[PDB]
Amino acid sequence: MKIAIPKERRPGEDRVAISPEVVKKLVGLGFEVIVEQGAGVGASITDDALTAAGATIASTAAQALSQADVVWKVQRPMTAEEGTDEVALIKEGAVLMCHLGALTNRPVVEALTKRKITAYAMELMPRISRAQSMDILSSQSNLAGYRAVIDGAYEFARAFPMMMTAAGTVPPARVLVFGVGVAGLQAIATAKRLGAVVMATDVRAATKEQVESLGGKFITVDDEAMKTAETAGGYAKEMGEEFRKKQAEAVLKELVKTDIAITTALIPGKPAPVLITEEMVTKMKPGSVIIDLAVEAGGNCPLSEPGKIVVKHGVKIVGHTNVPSRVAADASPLFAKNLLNFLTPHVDKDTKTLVMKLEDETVSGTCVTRDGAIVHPALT
Amino acid sequence: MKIAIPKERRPGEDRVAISPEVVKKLVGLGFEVIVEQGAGVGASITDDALTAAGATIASTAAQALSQADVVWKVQRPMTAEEGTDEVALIKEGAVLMCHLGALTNRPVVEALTKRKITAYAMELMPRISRAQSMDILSSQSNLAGYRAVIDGAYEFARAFPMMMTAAGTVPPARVLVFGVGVAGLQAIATAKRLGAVVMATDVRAATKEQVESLGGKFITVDDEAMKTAETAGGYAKEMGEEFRKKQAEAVLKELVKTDIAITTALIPGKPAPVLITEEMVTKMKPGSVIIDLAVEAGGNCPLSEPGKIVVKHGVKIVGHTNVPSRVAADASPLFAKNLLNFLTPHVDKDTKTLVMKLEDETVSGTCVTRDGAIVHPALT
Amino acid sequence: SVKAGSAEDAAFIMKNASKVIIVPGYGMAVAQAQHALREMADVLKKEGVEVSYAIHPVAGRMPGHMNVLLAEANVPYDEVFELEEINSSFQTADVAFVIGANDVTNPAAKTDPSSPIYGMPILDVEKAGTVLFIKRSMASGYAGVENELFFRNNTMMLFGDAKKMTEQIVQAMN
Ligand SMILES: NC(=O)c1ccc[n+]([C@@H]2O[C@H](COP(=O)([O-])OP(=O)(O)OC[C@H]3O[C@@H](n4cnc5c(N)ncnc54)[C@H](OP(=O)(O)O)[C@@H]3O)[C@@H](O)[C@H]2O)c1
Ligand SMILES: NC(=O)C1C=CCN([C@@H]2O[C@H](COP(=O)(O)OP(=O)(O)OC[C@H]3O[C@@H](n4cnc5c(N)ncnc54)[C@H](O)[C@@H]3O)[C@@H](O)[C@H]2O)C1
Ligand SMILES: NC(=O)C1C=CCN([C@@H]2O[C@H](COP(=O)(O)OP(=O)(O)OC[C@H]3O[C@@H](n4cnc5c(N)ncnc54)[C@H](O)[C@@H]3O)[C@@H](O)[C@H]2O)C1
Repeated sequence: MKIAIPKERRPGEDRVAISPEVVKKLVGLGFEVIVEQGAGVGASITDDALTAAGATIASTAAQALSQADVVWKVQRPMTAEEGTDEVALIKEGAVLMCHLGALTNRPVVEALTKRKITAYAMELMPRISRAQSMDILSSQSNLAGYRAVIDGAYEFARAFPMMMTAAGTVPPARVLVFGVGVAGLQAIATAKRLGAVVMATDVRAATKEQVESLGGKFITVDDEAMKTAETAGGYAKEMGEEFRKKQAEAVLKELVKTDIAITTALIPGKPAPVLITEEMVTKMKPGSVIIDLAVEAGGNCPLSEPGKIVVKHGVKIVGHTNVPSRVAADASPLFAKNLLNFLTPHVDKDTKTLVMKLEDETVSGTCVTRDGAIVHPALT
Repeated sequence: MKIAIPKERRPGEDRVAISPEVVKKLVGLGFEVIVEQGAGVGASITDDALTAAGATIASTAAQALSQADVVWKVQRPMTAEEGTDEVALIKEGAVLMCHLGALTNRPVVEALTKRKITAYAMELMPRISRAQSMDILSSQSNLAGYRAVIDGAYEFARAFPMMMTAAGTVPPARVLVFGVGVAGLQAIATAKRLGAVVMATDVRAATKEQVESLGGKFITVDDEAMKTAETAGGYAKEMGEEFRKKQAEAVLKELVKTDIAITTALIPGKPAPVLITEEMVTKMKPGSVIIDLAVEAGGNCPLSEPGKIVVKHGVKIVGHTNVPSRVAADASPLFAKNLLNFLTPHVDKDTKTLVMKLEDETVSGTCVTRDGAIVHPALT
Repeated sequence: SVKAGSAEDAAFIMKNASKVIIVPGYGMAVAQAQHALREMADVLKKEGVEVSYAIHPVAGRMPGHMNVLLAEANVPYDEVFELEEINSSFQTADVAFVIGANDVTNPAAKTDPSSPIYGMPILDVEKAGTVLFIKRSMASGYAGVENELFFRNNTMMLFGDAKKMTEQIVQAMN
C-alpha cells in the first residue's frame, strides 16, 4: 500500500504533511512512502533526510500522486477552477487526509466525489480526550499562540521586559490576550516568558485557573453567565449582545493601558465574535499593536484584513494569514504526527491494508466523502 | 540659551534625541528647547507632548537649528560630500552632541571644524560606572541585543522554547552569540528566557563568567591568549590569524548545530572581525539564520549586506541597519536622558549659561573638535 | 577589622526585623542564587516581614541583569523598585540584604572626590539598621576600589557563595 505526500502549492504555505520520524513509523506499519522533490524545504526537512528515513523521492507532483493509495496533505487540493488541478493528480478511489476546509469549500468536496476519493477532513476531529493527539487545529493553534507574541514584539517599537538602566527604567509591556484557548494559553506563556505583564479574559469558567497558574491575571466579567458558557465539546457558545456590553466595559479599563492585544477567540461554525470595536481601538495608545488570529474567520477586530497590517488610529492591526506556516518547521512534524496518530489504529498487522472503522467516532466525525457520495451530517 | 533637536533625516532612522521628560528638565536648567516638527513621530512622541512639556515646534530643520546654541542629534550630520548638507544648518560656534562615528568618519569632523562647531562624539564615552548615566552605546546596544533575538525568532521557522504536546515534542531553538558585550549579553538573556539553548563566545577573559551568569554556555578556544585580549578601556584588541583559525575550528562544532547565530563583535576604529566565514555559512543546517549587528562596520559574517536580508547557501543572513531604531519608542527617551546627563553638570544654574569642565574625562575623552581645531588625539 | 558572620547569625538578624530591602548585584548572577533569594523572600513574608528589591541602574554586567534573573525566579514586579523610588526607604529598613553587590553601594561615589566612581548615585544601604554583605572574599567589584561599608559596626560580612549562603540562611530560618 503506497502513501504519498506532495509539496504545498498554495501561496504562503511552507508546511508539509510528513517528517523523517513519521516516515520510519509508516515503513514500520508496511507502507511504501513517497514524497515530492523539495516538499519539506519550507519546513527545513530535506530530501536527503526523508530518504534516510526510508522514503522514495519523486521528481514531480503527478508522479508522486499517480499510484498513491492514501494521500497526506496539509491544505485542501486545488482544482482546475483555481488554476492548478491537484484533485486530478490523486488516484481514483484513493483516500485523502488533510485540512480540507469542508464546511467552507464545497467545490473541492464535490470535485473529490467525482473521482470517488474518500476524503477525511482533519479540522473536524471530534473534541474527545483520546483524539487530542490527532487534532490538527490544536497542534497548529498552539504554535500560532507563541507566534502571535513574536509578531507582536516585531511590530512593537518598545521592549517587552522590565529593565532598570542608567538611562532610565524601561517598563514592561502590558499584554492582553482575548480568548484563552490552546493559542491563548501559549500566548500568555510566551508573553510571560519575554517579561510582559499579562492580562487575559474568556467566557469559560475553567480558564481562570489556567491563566492564574501561568502568572496571568484574569479579567472577570460575570461569573453567573460564564458558568453556563461551555458546551459539551469544551468550547464557547453565543453570549448575546448584553454580555458583550458588560465585557467591553470591564476590558476597556485594561485595554487603554495595553500595549499588545492578542485576540484568539473562535465560536466553531459561527463567525468570530467582535471583541475589540473601532471605538475601542481609538481609546488605545498610539504605537500599540493588535494581533488578530481570528482574521480568517471574520476577525475579533473588524479593522483587521487577511494577509495585511492595517495602521489606523495610531494602532497596528496585524492579521497574517496561515499563522502556523510562520512556524513551519515545528508545525510540519506535529501535523505529520497528527495524521499518523489518526491513521495507525486502522492499519492491519498481517493484512497490509487500511480498515477505517465506522463504529469509531474519530472516522465518522472526520469523513466528508466516501466513494462518490457526501456522507457527513453537516453538508447533507 | 537655545537648544535644538532636528528630525533624523537618514533613511530607516526613526529615533530622536529628545523626550517630553527631558524637555522640561532642560527648561528647568534654563534652556529654550526647540524641536523640528514631526521629529518624534517614529518614536511615538507627538508635537503636542513636546509642546506641553515646554518646547517650541519649528516648521523646518533650518529654522530649528539656525539660532541654536546647542544641537542634540542621534546620527551624524549629513555632509555635502554625501549631497545634502546638514552641518551647514548648524550655527557657528554652536555645540553639537551625537553619535559622530568620528574614528571611521573624519570628513564630518573636518566639515564641523570649518564652521567652528564644537562637536562631542558620544561613542567615545569612557566605559566606566559613573559615565553610564551618559552612555549612548550602552542604552542603544542593550536594545539592539534584545532586538536581534526578536528578529531571529521572527525569521526562524521553529519556536524558541521546547514544547511537549499531545501530538509530540519539538526541540528548543539553539542560539549562538558571537561577541558578549552589552548587546551580546541582552541577546543571551532574551534568548534564554524564551526557552532556547544558548551558547556564546568572546575574546575577553571576563566574558566566560558573564555568559555563565545568565545560564549560557561559554565556548572556550584558547584561555592562554584571552588574558591579554582586553584593552585598558574594556574593548577587544585585534586578535591575529593564529587565534582566528583556532576560534573558527573551536566554534564549528556548535555552529553546525546552531539555528540562530547572533553576531555583535566590534573593534573601535577598525573593521569588524570576520567570525563566520563563507565556508562556515555552507556548513550550517538549512533554515538557519544569522543576525549581523556588526553589518554597519563591514559585518562579522561578511556575506551580510546593510539594510538587506540575503539568503546564501540556504542560510538567511540578516543585516538590518539602525537596529535600535527598531525599538525607537524606548530607544529615543533613553538616548535623550544620556545627552541630558552628559550636559547637566556643565550648566550654570545662576547665569543660565553652558561652561564645560574641560579637564573632565567624560568631556576630554568625547570632544572631537572645538572653535575650529580638531582636539582629539585619535584624529591627529 | 571586619565583623564576619555565619548563616545562623544572618538568620536571627532578619527573623527579628519588620522591613528588609534586598539589594542584588553581579555576584547573585554568577552564583545563580535567584530562586533561593526569592524563596528566602517568601519565608520572610510568611511571618509578616515587609520585603522589597532595590535594583541599581548599573547592577550586574548589562542593563537589566538583575531584572531578567529575578523574573526567572518569579518575584512579583510590584516588589521590584528603581533607585529613585526606594532610596528613601533605607532609613526605615531594619536590614539591607546586599546579595553579591558592591560598587552599587559604595559611598566613595559621594564622599571621596579622588574615587573613580565619584558622582554616580548609589543605594544608601548604610542608612539601614544592619547591612548584610554576601560575597566570597574581600575582593573589590568591577571598579577596582575598596568599600568602607565593610569596616563598620552596623555591617556584617557573610563570606561564601551567594547561592549556598542564601540556602544556608533559609535552612537556619524555619
Ligand atoms: N550593567 C552594566 O551595563 C555593566 C556592565 C559592565 C560593568 N558594570 C559595572 O559593574 C559593577 C556592578 O555593580 P555590582 O554591585 O552589581 O557588582 P560588583 O560591584 O562588581 O560586585 C560584585 C560582587 O559580587 C561578588 N561575587 C562574585 N561572584 C560571587 C559568587 N559566586 N558568590 C557570592 N558573591 C560573588 C564579588 O565579590 P567576591 O569576589 O569576593 O565574591 C563582588 O564584590 C559597577 O561598577 C558597574 O559600573 C555594569
Ligand atoms: N480533543 C480535545 O480534547 C480538545 C481539542 C482542542 C481543544 N480542546 C479544549 O477546548 C478548549 C478551547 O480550545 P480551542 O483552542 O479549540 O478554542 P477555540 O479555538 O474554539 O477558541 C478560543 C477561545 O476563545 C474563547 N471565546 C470564544 N468567544 C469568546 C468571547 N466572546 N469572549 C471571550 N472569549 C471567547 C473560547 O472560550 C475559547 O477558549 C480548551 O480548554 C482546550 O483544551 C480540547
Ligand atoms: N562600567 C560599566 O558600567 C560598563 C557599561 C557597559 C559596558 N562596559 C564595558 O565596555 C566594554 C565594551 O563593551 P561593548 O558592548 O561596546 O563591546 P563592543 O560593542 O566593542 O564589542 C562587542 C563584543 O565583541 C567582542 N569581540 C571583539 N572582537 C571579537 C572577536 N574577534 N571574537 C569574538 N569576540 C570579539 C568584544 O570582546 C566585545 O565584548 C566591555 O568591556 C564592557 O564590559 C562597562
